[PDB]
Amino acid sequence: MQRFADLRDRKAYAEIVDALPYVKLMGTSMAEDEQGELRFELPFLQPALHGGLIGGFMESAAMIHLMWNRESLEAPKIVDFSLDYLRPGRPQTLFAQCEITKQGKRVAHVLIEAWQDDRSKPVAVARAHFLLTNLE
Amino acid sequence: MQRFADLRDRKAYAEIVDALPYVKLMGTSMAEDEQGELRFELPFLQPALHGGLIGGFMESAAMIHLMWNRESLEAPKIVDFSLDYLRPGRPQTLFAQCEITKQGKRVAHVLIEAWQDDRSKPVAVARAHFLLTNLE
Repeated sequence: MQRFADLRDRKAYAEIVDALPYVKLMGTSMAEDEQGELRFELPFLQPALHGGLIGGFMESAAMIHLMWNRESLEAPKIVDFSLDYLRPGRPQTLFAQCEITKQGKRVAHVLIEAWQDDRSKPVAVARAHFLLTNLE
Repeated sequence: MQRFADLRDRKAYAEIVDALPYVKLMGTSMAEDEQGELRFELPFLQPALHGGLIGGFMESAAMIHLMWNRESLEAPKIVDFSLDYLRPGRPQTLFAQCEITKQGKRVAHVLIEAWQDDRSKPVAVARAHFLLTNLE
């Protein structure tokens, strides 16, 4: 997975995901905002995903966010993941951004928010815990 | 989604999923056991899904289980979904089966267990709540 550290520094968003199944999951787009942690995009419309399920997307975003914000040693290990669907999705692109809440030496806690028009009224909010092997 | 009710009665497992992104998510297989609720299969090995993430799989299985066990009126709506990763996965095929716990008039509670060699020592267990429009 060395190519990762190589693709991060190169900001190769387009292909860094080309070879991960979240493009094979959706049409996720990916880039960075102003001083804000990594941000994701998905064309929430209908190539279609019925049921409006996004667990896979949310879960991988949280994983990617972690290894994008950390030492690309090995992929962190997920312990658990929870998701609440708050409101139906609209025919607008779906934005998502994660935040690392507590980050002890071996465990990182991630919060993922998915919204469209108002991040104050998110479409869904998720949370994930990962176990890390920080060589620190 | 009429074709669904048509594909259920026809037990067309192979293509019923051909047109849902959980084959585009993994190599999910699907069939039925003896008197036991629907059962799923995935070749848990590495076309690869690193991080061992399976949230998308688990979430869709629980959805599919619901509409397979219910009136194919419209797809049920998910409210929330939680997942715990209990043990690493082995180079064996991953089995998964859901069970409907409480099933009031408008809400169904689903439990999904994913295991390989011993369902007593599952790889992961999930839970999901759905809102239904049972015309009953």
